[PDB]
Amino acid sequence: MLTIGQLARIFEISTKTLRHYDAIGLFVPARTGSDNGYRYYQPEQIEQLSRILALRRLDVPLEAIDRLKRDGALDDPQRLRHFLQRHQHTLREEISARQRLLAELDRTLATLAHWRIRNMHARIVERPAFSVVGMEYFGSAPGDTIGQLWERFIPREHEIAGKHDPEVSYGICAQQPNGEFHYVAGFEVQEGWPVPEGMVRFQVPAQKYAVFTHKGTAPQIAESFQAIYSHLLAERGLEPKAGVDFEYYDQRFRGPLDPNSQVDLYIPIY
Amino acid sequence: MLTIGQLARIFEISTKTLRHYDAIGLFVPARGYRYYQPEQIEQLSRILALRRLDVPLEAIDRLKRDGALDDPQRLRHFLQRHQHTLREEISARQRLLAELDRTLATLAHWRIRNMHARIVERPAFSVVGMEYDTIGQLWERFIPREHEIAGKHDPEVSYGICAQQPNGEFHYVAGFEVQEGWPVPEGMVRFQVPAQKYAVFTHKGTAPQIAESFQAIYSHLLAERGLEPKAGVDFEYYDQRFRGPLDPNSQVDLYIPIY
Amino acid sequence: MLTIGQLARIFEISTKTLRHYDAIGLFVPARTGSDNGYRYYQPEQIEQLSRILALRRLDVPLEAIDRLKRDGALDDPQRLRHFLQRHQHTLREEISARQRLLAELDRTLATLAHWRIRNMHARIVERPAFSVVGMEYFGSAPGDTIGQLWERFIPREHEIAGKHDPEVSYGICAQQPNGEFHYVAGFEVQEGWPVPEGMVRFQVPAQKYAVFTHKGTAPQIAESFQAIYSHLLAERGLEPKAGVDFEYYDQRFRGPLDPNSQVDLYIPIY
Amino acid sequence: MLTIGQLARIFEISTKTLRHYDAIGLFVPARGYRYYQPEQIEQLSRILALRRLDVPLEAIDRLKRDGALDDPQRLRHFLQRHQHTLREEISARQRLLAELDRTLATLAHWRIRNMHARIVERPAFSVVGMEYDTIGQLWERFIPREHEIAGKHDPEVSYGICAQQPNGEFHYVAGFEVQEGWPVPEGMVRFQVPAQKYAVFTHKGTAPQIAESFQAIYSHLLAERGLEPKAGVDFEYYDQRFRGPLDPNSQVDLYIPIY
Repeated sequence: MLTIGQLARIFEISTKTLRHYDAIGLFVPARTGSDNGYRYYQPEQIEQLSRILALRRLDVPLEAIDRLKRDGALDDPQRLRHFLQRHQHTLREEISARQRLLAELDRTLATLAHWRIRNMHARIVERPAFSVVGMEYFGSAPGDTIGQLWERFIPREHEIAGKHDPEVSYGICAQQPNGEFHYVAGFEVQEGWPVPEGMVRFQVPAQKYAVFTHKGTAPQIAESFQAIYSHLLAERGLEPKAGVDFEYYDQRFRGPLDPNSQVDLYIPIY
Repeated sequence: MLTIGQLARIFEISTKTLRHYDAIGLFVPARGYRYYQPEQIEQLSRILALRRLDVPLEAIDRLKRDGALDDPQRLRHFLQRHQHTLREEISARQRLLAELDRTLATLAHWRIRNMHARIVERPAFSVVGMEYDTIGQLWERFIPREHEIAGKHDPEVSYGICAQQPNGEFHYVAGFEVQEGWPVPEGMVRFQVPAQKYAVFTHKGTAPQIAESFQAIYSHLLAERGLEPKAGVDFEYYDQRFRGPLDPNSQVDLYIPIY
Repeated sequence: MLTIGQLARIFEISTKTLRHYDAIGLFVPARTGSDNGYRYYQPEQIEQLSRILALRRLDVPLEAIDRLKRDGALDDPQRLRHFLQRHQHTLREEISARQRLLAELDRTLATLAHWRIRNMHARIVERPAFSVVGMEYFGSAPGDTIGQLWERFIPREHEIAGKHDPEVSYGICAQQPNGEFHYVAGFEVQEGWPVPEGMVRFQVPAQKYAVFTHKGTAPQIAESFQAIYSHLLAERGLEPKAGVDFEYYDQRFRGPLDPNSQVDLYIPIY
Repeated sequence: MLTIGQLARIFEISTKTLRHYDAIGLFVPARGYRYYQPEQIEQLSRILALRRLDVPLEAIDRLKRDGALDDPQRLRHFLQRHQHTLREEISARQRLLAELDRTLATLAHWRIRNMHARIVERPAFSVVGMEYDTIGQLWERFIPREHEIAGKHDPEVSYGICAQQPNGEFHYVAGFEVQEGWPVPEGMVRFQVPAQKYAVFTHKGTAPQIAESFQAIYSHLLAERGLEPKAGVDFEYYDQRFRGPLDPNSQVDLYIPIY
């Protein structure tokens, strides 16, 4: 024979959560304090109660519990199991609707993408050869990428002297003679200044450009490269010249992972 | 130029779902006839896959020319602020489902524990039915043939008879206890069940589960009551409390021979 | 004390599946028939075995089982639970990879769609008014659609007399004066023949058409209607005229749900 | 005009993954020097999302100009012949997971059943520690302060003390059994545990589970051994067998006062 205190100890509840139940008539003790309040619980009530405080863990309304125990389904192992299979069935169908509504979210996650990437503004721009000074990337260097280079660069943003435009930053995509991906983040510089250490100097040659205004993120760049080289050029009517392409970050760029930013894409054309 | 029905013929839209939006301001013909325009329809296709996830008619109404009615950039992270919401709305269910899958744990024992053994003596008797890879079909085929057996003693009571052949081999017979001397239909057979004293356990539930009660009976249930299992002719016993091999709310008396 | 027969009875196995185990040394009886083969099992072996024939239900190799019981993890409730949580963890991560590879299947399920629907051939066609005879649909009739009308029509395909072309079938999309969706499946007929019962007669007026060659299914039609009215017209450079549009089924149509079929889409233009 | 590296710079492709395809025939420059072309790249983008689901290099090789290398119609039903395959490859796991979730059922009882009570008498003793919404943090804060307590009798043994206040209220103290007379650090307190005869149950597992053993002990475990529960000072007992409040492979002696 047990008390409200040790019962709350083995169920980890407030002793008034039981008084909460005691007054409801939901979990009444097997004995009354008919005078000075000696309230005593029987050790069989433990599982009669343990089922309640595991049905509550299913968000079953505490009032929905009591109506089961008035019809008797709460002290019946057969009737309780039936209800619990129904509530089980409703849960997985709540999952089913939502599992089928995210297959429907990733199917519009490629329909949002293909509206901009088609409805994309472009203009033709020609430029003479210029000089970009900064640090470089290697498509084979273990443990590095575009987010990593622009991470360790921007602290050294001030070092470049002779900047041609402080608000304009370049991300160049050329190669080594082995076709390796030679990336350089840097600034257009006036031609007569010291190259810092350990920074490099890349000469972008004179090229004719198709300038596409990206709207999105830096990981959204590689796939917008695809549409341009794969299909958007022949659409627009122009031809890919082999040379040096680069992204063009501007005042209108407000973060690598901010989708409301923009990036200009300079691809060589004829 | 598109007319009010022509805005409806494109897809599965009612003629009033538009004037539904007119008084609101969610979408209005540009200019008592009313007019319609070319990419005024992208304004309505995005809404669809948004209403195909039940965005409120008022949620959109701000979401319109606040931005982004038109910016396809804010609605890409927005949509993953809703792939976020939904996939956690799912994950919530999983632990609920998982913890139910484990609340379904204690179910077996509150039943098995509350499974008492009644001791029953049955004089020898004879049952005719079908004899034997799966005992499931053995019932599937026999239940329609069930009115070919004459002289039934109680037609509601079928017997799932498991004989203990000495090899041992599985002998199983499903039939009805019948007065002797009646004829046996071809493809049926008359099994004679010897007189035995049984331990009778009422199993509550489902035909593939009853193996559970069997292991419970033979591991510890018989021991707890002092009874000694006896190799012989056990049988499953069915009556009005049997409502299918898959209904968790039906009862099957298991008849276990003892000494 | 039990035997191989009743043990197989309570586990629903072949009696040689136990002999299979008996020879392996995996489930040896607690006693030998040291002479005439009296093989006897103890009732405690039931759960010692019940764990095996529930681990087999997890496709755990029967040889992987035995090596657990040589190291002792099979008769230990603590060590078995640890292994079972690891195998649990691997299962959900098998789910995780595949649950994440179908969000990746429904994301390309809109990228496959937007290649054709952009790379879509079209030509301009002008036609005088003709007559189509068949049965009609109603966008408000309870329990009906395009699959249902073409279902109950094709059996009555022979009844139409005066056919202009037996291989060509039309699916018309006009209204009632209330903007309701008035669909008619039918055939182009020579103008002087009896209208069957209960079939109707729709006069398609003289119109200028943008003819788009659908590739897909009948449910793939409504969304190809979208791209045309929504964006593909201004792309192509022409204007939507209000009137009567229809699908055009041909020799090159090989089934409503056969994706390798084609359908010509006639939309009124200027 | 695109060069061999230029076919690689577009995406995350090695300079040899192409010549990988050259000898095969899966993709070859039209005419070490070799040449490249404009929608020869769609021929390679579809492959990606096909290799992003690991289609065999030889499966594709037929799938190419057999059809459909180019027909975007066969590869839409094909892809759902693989949404089919994968979503059943998942569903298979679920029943395995679900039936494991229910194989995890019988786990509790094979443990609880095999939980014996040792009867232990402890002369009165004193423990100093921290006193008390959640007893989880009560340990989280105290474990670093654990070397401020001087005069420890055994430093590996911590005590989770639950006093039975008459109201009743939750009194809980987490500390170390210490020789009396040493000083008590501020924000700690010295609890005196009376002399009691205990029933000691070794619990195998995890701090949020131990409520399980508590209900098992107080519902039927104490009865089965004739012992009478006694309101008093119970305490959880930790030692080298305790490896965290979430590790299912650690042991916690529960100390239950009896008559």
